[PDB]
Amino acid sequence: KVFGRCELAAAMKRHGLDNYRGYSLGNWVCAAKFESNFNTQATNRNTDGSTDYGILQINSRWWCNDGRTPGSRNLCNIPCSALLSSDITASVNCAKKIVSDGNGMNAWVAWRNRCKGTDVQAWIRGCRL
Ligand SMILES: [Cl-]
Ligand SMILES: [Cl-]
Ligand SMILES: [Cl-]
Ligand SMILES: [Cl-]
Ligand code: NA
Ligand SMILES: [O]
Ligand SMILES: [O]
Ligand SMILES: [O]
Ligand SMILES: [V+3]
Ligand SMILES: [V+3]
Ligand SMILES: [V+3]
Repeated sequence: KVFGRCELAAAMKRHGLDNYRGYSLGNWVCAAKFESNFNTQATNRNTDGSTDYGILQINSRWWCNDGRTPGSRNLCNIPCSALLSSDITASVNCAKKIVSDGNGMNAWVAWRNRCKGTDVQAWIRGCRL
């Protein structure tokens, strides 16, 4: 599913991401925009052999099981395929564990490089949430 900007903001807020670990909703929408262009089916192979999955490009190196990433963990206890669902619950629940892991949203390199420090409220501006 390719979410609209406001549609994803509303869903992320309903799922508890708004101010989760202090990160305002715009941070999460911005990260999703640059990680997946709001496409739940986005997948990208990393140079290390891991794969990023879903709207928040969660990596099989640590967070999910895809059966093809040697030496990896599955800290969210889920099939990476669950991160591609039109329903963002699995991606949100796993993102909550990732963002609580110590480096906050810096875990998302696109967030650090393209959202961090910017006017992220612009991502939820005008939205009926
Ligand atoms: Cl915001
Ligand atoms: Cl990535
Ligand atoms: Cl694996
Ligand atoms: Cl933080
Ligand atoms: Na894994
Ligand atoms: O919502
Ligand atoms: O990644
Ligand atoms: O959901
Ligand atoms: V990657
Ligand atoms: V649901
Ligand atoms: V709502």
